[PDB]
Amino acid sequence: ATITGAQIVARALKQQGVEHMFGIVGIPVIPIAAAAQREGIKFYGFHNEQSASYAAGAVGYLTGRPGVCLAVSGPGMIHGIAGLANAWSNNWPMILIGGANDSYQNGQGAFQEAPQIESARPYVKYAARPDSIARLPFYVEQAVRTTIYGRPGAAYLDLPGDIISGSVEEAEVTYPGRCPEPPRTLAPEENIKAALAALKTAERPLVIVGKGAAYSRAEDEVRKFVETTGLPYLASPMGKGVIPDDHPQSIAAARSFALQNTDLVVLMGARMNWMMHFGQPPRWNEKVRVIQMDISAEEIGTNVPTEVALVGDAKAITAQLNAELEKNPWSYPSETTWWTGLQSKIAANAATVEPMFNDDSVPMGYYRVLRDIRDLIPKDAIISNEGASTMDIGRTVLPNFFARTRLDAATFGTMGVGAGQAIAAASVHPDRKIICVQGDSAFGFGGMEVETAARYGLNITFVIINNNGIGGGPDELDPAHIPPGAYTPQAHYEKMADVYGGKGYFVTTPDQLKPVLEEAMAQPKPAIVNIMISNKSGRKPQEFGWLT
Amino acid sequence: MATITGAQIVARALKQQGVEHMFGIVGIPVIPIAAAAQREGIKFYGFHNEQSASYAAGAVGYLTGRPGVCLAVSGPGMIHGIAGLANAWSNNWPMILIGGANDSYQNGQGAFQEAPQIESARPYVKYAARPDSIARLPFYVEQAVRTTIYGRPGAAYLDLPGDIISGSVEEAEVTYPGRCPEPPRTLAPEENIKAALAALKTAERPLVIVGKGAAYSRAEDEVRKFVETTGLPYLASPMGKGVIPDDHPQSIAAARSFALQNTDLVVLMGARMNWMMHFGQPPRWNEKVRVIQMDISAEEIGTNVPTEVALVGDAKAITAQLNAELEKNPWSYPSETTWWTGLQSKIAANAATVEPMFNDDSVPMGYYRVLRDIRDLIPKDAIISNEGASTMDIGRTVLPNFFARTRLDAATFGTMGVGAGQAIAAASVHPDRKIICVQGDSAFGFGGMEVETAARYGLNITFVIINNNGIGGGPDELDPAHIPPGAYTPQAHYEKMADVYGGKGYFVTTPDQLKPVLEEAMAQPKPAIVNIMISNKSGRKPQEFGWLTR
Amino acid sequence: MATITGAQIVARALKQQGVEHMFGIVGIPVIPIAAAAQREGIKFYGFHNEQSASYAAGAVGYLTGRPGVCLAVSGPGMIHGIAGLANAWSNNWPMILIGGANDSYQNGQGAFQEAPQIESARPYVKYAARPDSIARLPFYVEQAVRTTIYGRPGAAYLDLPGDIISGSVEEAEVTYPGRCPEPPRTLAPEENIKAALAALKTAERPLVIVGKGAAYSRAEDEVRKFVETTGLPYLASPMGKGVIPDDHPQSIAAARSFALQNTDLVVLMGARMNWMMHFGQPPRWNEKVRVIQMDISAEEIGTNVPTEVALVGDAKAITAQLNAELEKNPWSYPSETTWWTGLQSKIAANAATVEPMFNDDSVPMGYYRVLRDIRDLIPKDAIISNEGASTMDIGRTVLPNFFARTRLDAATFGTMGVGAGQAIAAASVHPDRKIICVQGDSAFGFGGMEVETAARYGLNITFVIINNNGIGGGPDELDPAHIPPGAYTPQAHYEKMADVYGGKGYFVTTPDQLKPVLEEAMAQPKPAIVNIMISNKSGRKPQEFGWLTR
Ligand SMILES: Nc1ncnc2c1ncn2[C@@H]1O[C@H](COP(=O)(O)OP(=O)(O)O)[C@@H](O)[C@H]1O
Ligand SMILES: Nc1ncnc2c1ncn2[C@@H]1O[C@H](COP(=O)(O)OP(=O)(O)O)[C@@H](O)[C@H]1O
Ligand SMILES: Nc1ncnc2c1ncn2[C@@H]1O[C@H](COP(=O)(O)OP(=O)(O)O)[C@@H](O)[C@H]1O
Ligand SMILES: Cc1ncc(C[n+]2csc(CCOP(=O)(O)OP(=O)(O)O)c2C)c(N)n1
Ligand SMILES: Cc1ncc(C[n+]2csc(CCOP(=O)(O)OP(=O)(O)O)c2C)c(N)n1
Ligand SMILES: Cc1ncc(C[n+]2csc(CCOP(=O)(O)OP(=O)(O)O)c2C)c(N)n1
Ligand SMILES: [Ca+2]
Ligand SMILES: [Ca+2]
Ligand SMILES: [Ca+2]
Repeated sequence: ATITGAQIVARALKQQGVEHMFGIVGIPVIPIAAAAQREGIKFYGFHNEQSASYAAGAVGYLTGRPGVCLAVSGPGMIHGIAGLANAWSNNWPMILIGGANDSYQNGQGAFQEAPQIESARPYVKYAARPDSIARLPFYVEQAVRTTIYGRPGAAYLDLPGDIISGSVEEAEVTYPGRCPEPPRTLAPEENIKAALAALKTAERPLVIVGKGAAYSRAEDEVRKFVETTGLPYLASPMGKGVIPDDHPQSIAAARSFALQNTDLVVLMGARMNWMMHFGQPPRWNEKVRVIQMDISAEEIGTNVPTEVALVGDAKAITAQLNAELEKNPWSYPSETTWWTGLQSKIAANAATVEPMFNDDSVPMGYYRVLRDIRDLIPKDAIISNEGASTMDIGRTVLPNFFARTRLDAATFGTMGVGAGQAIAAASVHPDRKIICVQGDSAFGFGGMEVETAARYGLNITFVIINNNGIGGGPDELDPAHIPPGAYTPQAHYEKMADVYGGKGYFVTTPDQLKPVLEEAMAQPKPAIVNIMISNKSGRKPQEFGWLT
Repeated sequence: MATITGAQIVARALKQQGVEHMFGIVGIPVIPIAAAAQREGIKFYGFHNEQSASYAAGAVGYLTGRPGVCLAVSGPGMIHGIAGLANAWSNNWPMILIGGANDSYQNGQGAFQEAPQIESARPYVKYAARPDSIARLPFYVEQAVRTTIYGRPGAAYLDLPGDIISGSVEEAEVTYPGRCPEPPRTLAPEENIKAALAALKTAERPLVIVGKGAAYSRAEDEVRKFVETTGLPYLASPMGKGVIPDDHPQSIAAARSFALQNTDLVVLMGARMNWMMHFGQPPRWNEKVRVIQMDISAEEIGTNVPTEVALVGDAKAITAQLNAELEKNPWSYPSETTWWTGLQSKIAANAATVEPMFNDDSVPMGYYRVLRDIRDLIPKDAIISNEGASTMDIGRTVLPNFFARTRLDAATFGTMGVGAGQAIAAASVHPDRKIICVQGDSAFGFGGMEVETAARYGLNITFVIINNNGIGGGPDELDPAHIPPGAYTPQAHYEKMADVYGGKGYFVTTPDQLKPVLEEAMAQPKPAIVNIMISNKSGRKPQEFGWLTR
Repeated sequence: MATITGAQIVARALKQQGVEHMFGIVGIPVIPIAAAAQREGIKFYGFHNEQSASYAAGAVGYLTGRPGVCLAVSGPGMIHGIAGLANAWSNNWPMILIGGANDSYQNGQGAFQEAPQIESARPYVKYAARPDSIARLPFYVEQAVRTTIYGRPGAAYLDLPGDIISGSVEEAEVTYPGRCPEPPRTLAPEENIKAALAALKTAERPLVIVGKGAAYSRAEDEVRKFVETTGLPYLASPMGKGVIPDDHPQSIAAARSFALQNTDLVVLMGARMNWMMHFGQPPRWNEKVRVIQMDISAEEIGTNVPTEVALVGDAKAITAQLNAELEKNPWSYPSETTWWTGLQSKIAANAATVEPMFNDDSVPMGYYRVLRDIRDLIPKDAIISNEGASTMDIGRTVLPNFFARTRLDAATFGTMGVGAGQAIAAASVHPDRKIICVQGDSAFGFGGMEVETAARYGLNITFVIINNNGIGGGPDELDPAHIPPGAYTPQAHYEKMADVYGGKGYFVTTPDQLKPVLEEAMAQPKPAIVNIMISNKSGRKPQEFGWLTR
């Protein structure tokens, strides 16, 4: 009895916990997608490997197991490099399976012959071309384990066409057991005590909850830590939901004031990178003290020195903090000038955005549109929010009540992930509603994938906030001097719903928002809501821009 | 106010980060770097080839837990140093290669020694960076140092253009980070600690393997207490020798092939299941062997063979967890089992086989007769640089180590060319110790010129060459039309190289010369070279399996 | 029928492709490759370090127009050989590095010397490939050879796993390509030939520069006929020396800085406007200089300075076009111009400055006094391996070359470590010639062990060391607490290294020793080593500009 290399890899992937595969078929990976379906792996055929590679990385973040992207040789694999880099930037587990020309045709100028290993090298923790068919399960298990052990990351498997279509005896093939979950590593006890001792000396302490705690499934231990200590906390863009965004101790409406004045910050799975302004002045105080919790030891002390390094798993380390807090109880006083200054800043920004929510001007503004979107999103729904102002204002206006329920451009600030991450969320959570909120430019990067979501019957609603271009476009286009960031004025993107027989809606006035969004979200097929806004609407004014 | 050059900034930053030694060769454009380093108190060693200097930097990283620094000129100087980057990459040792580069405003012009040096170092480094400006040089130095010692230790590369080295900025606009502290010693979950000890109590033929990862973690005291308390048989890796003294009664080194082939549960303390351990696979292991793996690299867990209990973290801290759990729940392996009896029987058989080889006075001499006098005259706390094939492999079993991190060999990469460089690195780290360099005649040739480097800097090194006329032996006379590829000049008098620097060189052929020559040579104020001729038929003890599993 | 191993296939394919020499060091897994190569008639040279062996392979490529082959073991052996790949990359010389690799079925296991060797060689090679199967080995060998010599010549790398080397296939399923013929000598458009000659007739101060690209193209006869017919002044690049005999009356080598600074039109015959020619930019050139560029690489045209007439193609064929067009439309530069007068005046001034330096009998001696006796005793057709800084730069101007491709120096990459390797390469290519190796004391240390390699293979090489106690000089006594970074042991007796292989070593300090020592040394049946001490204050002739433009 024989078995093909495609049937070996599909059986090895399924045994290693792979349940979702995204990509596009063709020479030579056609039998791999067929064998994947026979093993129970759900395969999603995309319209471009770029979006499919982004969807695989989102699965790794949502599940702790690598999403798999399948691509053909040459240009197909290169399109999927975008997913490798995005998973590399966010430390997400992901595997790109790229076909390759037959091994005995190397050097001949074979069909789509390309240096695919060296192309994937800068963004992968692991890259391998399996030497033989019988050893395929070795490479599948080693790639899966490398993506999820240590600091999570991406891997690339280079499959020549003759390894895929060739056959061996089943008795030759050894299959490793399913890769167990890695051990949740602890921090030394003297560091746990030093972290709590430093918190007792702080006058203006602050907790920052990043998506590292979300990936670590640490939402329970993190909330118990914040509530026991009574510390004010700031959630990162994709860290919101780990603690419900309606929590009384959130200081999200005073973000700039909190970062600028805190004297001790606890980074719970969050990097002091561009998203946190490198922890440097003027966005921070020059003498801010840092307690850093991260599984990557190399990340400790980046840009600003770390006083207490907590290297290890976020859930296990936070469990250490809560256990020591039970032995020596401590909590931050609820009546301090730090709290008074924080709440005073929260009330000032609350009154600033209050009239924006109730502004019925036409063309509409961001806050008026997102208010009706916010009030219709189910509490357990997954939010795919992409764009510039559409994503930034949606970050503050759209709350998350559970961890790992927001997917945005993330660390790499990538446009082109919206529809793919929405499809990834739908595959992981088939019992939930997926709300995709994109800017008009962000929608164009992968707009064809709305047919992909409809083809597989995914419960996704596509909302487009349109201001006629990248950060806005004019109402009329001078055909001689077209602004480089502008698109066709009032482009009817909702008409793309007619491609697959869905319902598209065009919205310009505030009275349409609530009935259109409610009706579109109840459609059996994915609906597209195209909402026009003024090219002059913007976020709440700030002392500092987000790009330091 | 006052200004400062990039070279002086780099030297000051390196000194703040704990760098005391710098090995390399000067030239355009890194001359002021070595000058400023000596001005700061950093001892610079001028080698004869950057290849040997880069190997020395990686050995300093293993011996100290702090990155050894190699300084190389642009182009071919940095490329010569990639060998050391790759060797530190293979052994997970901390080191920094500081390579000069052509002036940035001359890129694309065909500048002097213009080369893609970042991309050349990329496959073997955890961190490669060209500092963008002179003022941010301390940022890159601290980031490189921290990346080499945090997490799984490894190599890094700093690409310094000439204008960044020779240019100047005001001192007021330069910020120096604090000295990078040692990384936290990571613990394993207490459930895994109990699971590892509970698995040991189910094993009928358990085995402990002590690797050089436990040596790098400075975990010798915890590793010894663990093996003594449990009473378990233990095997030392080639550079794991010394963590527990090699004369320990629980060592089964003389029954290595038997222990690996019959153990049912092995505890890997800082050692990989790579080519050295035959991938943990049959026929060298049992196909159902259970593994307790202790490693700082989570990605290493489960390689080749599955791991039953994973102990991810620092060896010293995790071994302290095992010892603490043993004091709470005592247990020890019995001293009277059939496992001990089979191990002791195999030890006595291999001891009887090699016993007459130690006393064979035949000329040309054999490995065991020569290594016997080296073993018995070496200071008990000396540091051994052992390199070659049979010279290193037989020297591994014959020459014992009683302290951790006192043996330096070809290591995981099996590299020829590290012998003299690692001996120089050991001397620079331990100036109060005697360094013994035991190389085969071929391995000595890879970096033989560096004997003058050791003499120039007054290092307490004694060079011993075990010469069989080539790579694994060569004939006594050479056919000019049929010279074997691995042969050298018969009776090559390498000891005459001691006359280059005014040292003494010895030529040994008969056993009556061994003891008086080695005694006088080791007492010389200059590095002596003892060229000992051996038979080209001499080889190691016969084994059922070769060391290279394939 | 009969079977054949991959090693025997590689050796047979290399022999068919014209490979006669193979330099390197054997070991796992490339032992049968060197054995099969010797079985085929390929002469194998066992070096002491692959670094020097890889430099030797590139020198063979320059001397023959056919790729020199370097054989290296897996891991660190191949990484040592990257230095030669980079040197061939910098000089556009054909060479192949054949590096072994671990067994393919052991990838990912931590196999012996497992390393990303393709990616390590990538930045410096035109072609890197791991043969997919044993039967297709001749395909990869011919493709590698052809890629090294077709187009702009360069380096290539072949990654051979151990199982591909030791495995066997039937001979019937192996196809061997024909011997790769020499590439066609490409012509320039006849409109560009006329445009180049018409531009020459408008120049008031024209200059011809002969580079080693014209030497590689075997274009010496056409280049000499071109310069003689036109009567133009010509300057020879460092390794362009010998294309036209250096005693030619039209050479303006003694007025180099004046010629470059005042020429209004230059003809580049196989020479780049890189760091050697100071990028063709002021202050070393006039900002309005016109350029006629002759190069096989179209991408090189117009680098740094614009090219008025582009002559893309083979130097020999294009120079033959210029000579053919000159016979059809005769022209020559007049022998009586102010340009000639200024050049001749500058030559006589520099000759008068260095004339007493040649005759200075002061002790410690100077460069010019020592190089005078080397120049006057060298055989007129000898091949010179000159390496170092001042030793190489002054030796470039003092030691003349009368035949093309008879000087081998640090070349474009300015590499230290090529001296002995290139001397061995020259001897292997020209066994009927005397090879003279003139190195500084520092450059000798980079590959000093290879003197035994030259002696073991009976090569007619004489090693001369110009010793000033370090890199650019060192003190007479060393302060143990303040050793300069570029200093070595004072009065280091490197000549004692000749006693390693039974040769004769000489120590020279006074001028009365120069002539009798050099005469006796060059007549020795074994490679002699002449260690000549010079003053640490001796330097080259004073110049207005330094050689390093920055
Ligand atoms: N299981 C885990 N436990 C702890 N930290 C983790 C874990 N997984 C990833 N991390 C770390 O969390 C950090 C996330 O940083 P970042 O993505 O910048 O957060 P955010 O963007 O939400 O601020 C990464 O540095 C990563 O090393
Ligand atoms: N501080 C540390 N604590 C625990 N393990 C470590 C530490 N530093 C390195 N290691 C691990 O030790 C292992 C050493 O394995 P190896 O070099 O194969 O040892 P040997 O060659 O002696 O068998 C590496 O895999 C490395 O991840
Ligand atoms: N057969 C050939 N015909 C013409 N030009 C060639 C040939 N082979 C190589 N070249 C060119 O000659 C040039 C040599 O330049 P370079 O090495 O800088 O010479 P030098 O160092 O002597 O100035 C290279 O740019 C190369 O492209
Ligand atoms: C791959 C990629 N290409 C380009 C960009 C730059 N970029 C950031 S936001 C954006 C589009 C902004 O327009 P839109 O999404 O419609 O948002 P809004 O106008 O509401 O801000 C672009 C092109 C990017 N981040 N990623
Ligand atoms: C950089 C490098 N080049 C080549 C080799 C191959 N190699 C392994 S051992 C050895 C030399 C063996 O001879 P010697 O050191 O004299 O020891 P002996 O076995 O003869 O005692 C060589 C060249 C290597 N391991 N590393
Ligand atoms: C591979 C490499 N390492 C280092 C250098 C830097 N370098 C240039 S010349 C030189 C040695 C100069 O001394 P020596 O050869 O003795 O000549 P001298 O100038 O003293 O006559 C060195 C180390 C280099 N060019 N290449
Ligand atoms: Ca927009
Ligand atoms: Ca030997
Ligand atoms: Ca010198």
